[PDB]
Amino acid sequence: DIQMTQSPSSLSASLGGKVTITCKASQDIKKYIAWYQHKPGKGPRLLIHYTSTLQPGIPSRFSGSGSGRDYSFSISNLEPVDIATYYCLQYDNLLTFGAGTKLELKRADAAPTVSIFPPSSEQLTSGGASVVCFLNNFYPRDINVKWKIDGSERQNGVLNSWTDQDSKDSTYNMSSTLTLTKDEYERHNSYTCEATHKTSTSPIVKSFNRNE
Amino acid sequence: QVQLQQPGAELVMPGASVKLSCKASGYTFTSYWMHWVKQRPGEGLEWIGEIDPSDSYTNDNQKFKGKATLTVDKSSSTAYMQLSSLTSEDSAVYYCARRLYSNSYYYAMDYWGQGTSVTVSSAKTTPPSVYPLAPGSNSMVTLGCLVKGYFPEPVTVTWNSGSLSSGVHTFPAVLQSDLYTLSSSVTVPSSTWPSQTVTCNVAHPASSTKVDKKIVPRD
Repeated sequence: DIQMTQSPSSLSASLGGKVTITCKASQDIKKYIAWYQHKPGKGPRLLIHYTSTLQPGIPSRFSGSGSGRDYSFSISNLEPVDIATYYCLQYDNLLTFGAGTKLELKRADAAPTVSIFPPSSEQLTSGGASVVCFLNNFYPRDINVKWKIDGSERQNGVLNSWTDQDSKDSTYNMSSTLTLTKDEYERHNSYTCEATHKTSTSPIVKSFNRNE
Repeated sequence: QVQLQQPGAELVMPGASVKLSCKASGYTFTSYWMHWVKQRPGEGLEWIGEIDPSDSYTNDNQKFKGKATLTVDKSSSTAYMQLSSLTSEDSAVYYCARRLYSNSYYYAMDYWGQGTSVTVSSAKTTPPSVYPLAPGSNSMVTLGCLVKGYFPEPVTVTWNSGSLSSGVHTFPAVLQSDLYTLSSSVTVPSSTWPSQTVTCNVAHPASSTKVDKKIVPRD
């Protein structure tokens, strides 16, 4: 058995910059390492095998080096099409994939556009009530969303979903939903979602009042 | 012109078994080995095993002993992997991949299939409820709709039957009460809505659901 320790799990790279991924094997694998690119909804693609040998057609900005137990993979002059997840593979004794590295494209900061929505009349006929907050076109992905109900933070009952990084401007979008019972919803008047982000010192706050 | 053809997604109950297929074309089937690889939702790739089609020799990941069984059918240039006694831990995308030419016992893969998604679940096909998201009260106005409580994936959402495409965001579904929920948003000029009709069109093929939900100011 050969274990493979790939680092890091996630990376941000600037356009035209240089990326490095390392991979360490638990035993000597005699340069029998390969690197794969994987994009959502597609089959992986072999880039390099035997440590440094590019497959025909693969761009020269990919490279690999190493020996013994220690290996690395590099992308220079990084282009947008290189944003993907990357995996190393040893094949000296059986096969073992490393855990994977997710790349994202580093861009200029952007503050989110925030929108909040009350439960619909249709959902309130069912005894459940969802309040929804959209946070669109922000960067970085690292954002803190808090729900406040009549001034008090509500942490439980919230589900969040992030889109992938946008292929046209490299920002993110996010949806946050607070699902309550209908009577819980009807007990309070003020509903707020607030986002804390690098792009502002004070939170971006959006509220509504149920009776208004 | 190497082609590895795999079925689209499958849904089975816990305790079942499946036999996945991989139809190869564009090369001499018996001159290249075949690999199988597992990928759980949100996790990495995990090798299962490889088989030599010329003589059905195999070697495998020991974690899959008694779970995965690899075979081939030379006359049809197809490779198979049987997965037995399925649990929710077996829900994953399963890929086949051709091995680089080699006479070694172990070797790296070159061309991959697109993968078969296998979901192991006792949940039942359930149509979504579709809820409009209208704001409280600005030059761009954002609207949306909430597609709540459906199974299985996928759902599609369009706006004004496709006439509105710029500034449309549909979010990945999340699990809530062991059903899926998703939302979609569209941003239009405030001179457009509510002056003009904005409608979200939701389709859930597995339940034959088609709902057109007009967005109007909240009562």
